[PDB]
Amino acid sequence: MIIYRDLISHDEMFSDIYKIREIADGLCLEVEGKMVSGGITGVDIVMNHHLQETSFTKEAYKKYIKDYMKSIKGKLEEQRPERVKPFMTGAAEQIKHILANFKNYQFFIGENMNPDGMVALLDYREDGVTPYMIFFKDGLEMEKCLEHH
Amino acid sequence: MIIYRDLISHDEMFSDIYKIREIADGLCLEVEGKMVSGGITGVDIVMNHHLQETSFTKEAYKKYIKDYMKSIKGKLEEQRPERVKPFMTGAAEQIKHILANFKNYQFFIGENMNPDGMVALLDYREDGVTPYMIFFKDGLEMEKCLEHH
Repeated sequence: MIIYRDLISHDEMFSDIYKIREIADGLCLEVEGKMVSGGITGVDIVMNHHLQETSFTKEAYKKYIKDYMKSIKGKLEEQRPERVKPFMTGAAEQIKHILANFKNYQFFIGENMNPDGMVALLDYREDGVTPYMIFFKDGLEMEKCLEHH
Repeated sequence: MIIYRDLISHDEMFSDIYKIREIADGLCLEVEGKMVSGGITGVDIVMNHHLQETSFTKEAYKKYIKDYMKSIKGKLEEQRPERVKPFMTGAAEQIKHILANFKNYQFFIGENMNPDGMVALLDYREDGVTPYMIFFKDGLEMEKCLEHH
């Protein structure tokens, strides 16, 4: 299995039990979930990794995402400088889209709700039933769990 | 995350995203799943780890489980001899129950369908909707995936 963790908060965000693909020129990972009927109707990604639904006002989100982008920029400068300009430019466009469509998404954070961690988006496919979630790829750290005996 | 793999086949059987408890005096792990409606109705454990439904006749199963018990006994003799008698005695009782209730379970094997690997059982809770699966604990190997940076 491969575990995808929030770079900043260390919370596990998802794993490769889901269909995953890169979107937005490598800026984002799209993670397709399943609707669960057993117990309480919900999105398996959210239940499985204990993601917490969150809310905020646009002014709060603007303050948060500016600091988040700074944190990721500093990590990319230190470790992968070739990603700094694509991330800053691509993320700015994604963030403008989010703010223009703000009431149309649900927002989730890792189980431990660290304010400096990543906020992920939940949307549904055009079939109205299939959920999927969007994450900043530069804000994730992979752990490969392949029988490190 | 913690990954539970078939000792013998190496296939991943489940992980600790599910509710897990020990049953039958430590002989078995019980793994509670969720029903999934998105796409094709099924049990998330089965879909997530690509478990394969299997069938057989009682005579085939009797031949298989006798060899499987031998394989696990040999592993316990070599590595955990204090488990040999509890496993052989406890498994014999579980197997008699399975054979007496043979048409009432669904049987699953790991993704790669190794004939020497573990066969897991799928049942439903008394609510008729909540699935759960039963595995021999002595036939599993844990991998702890906890940020081995």
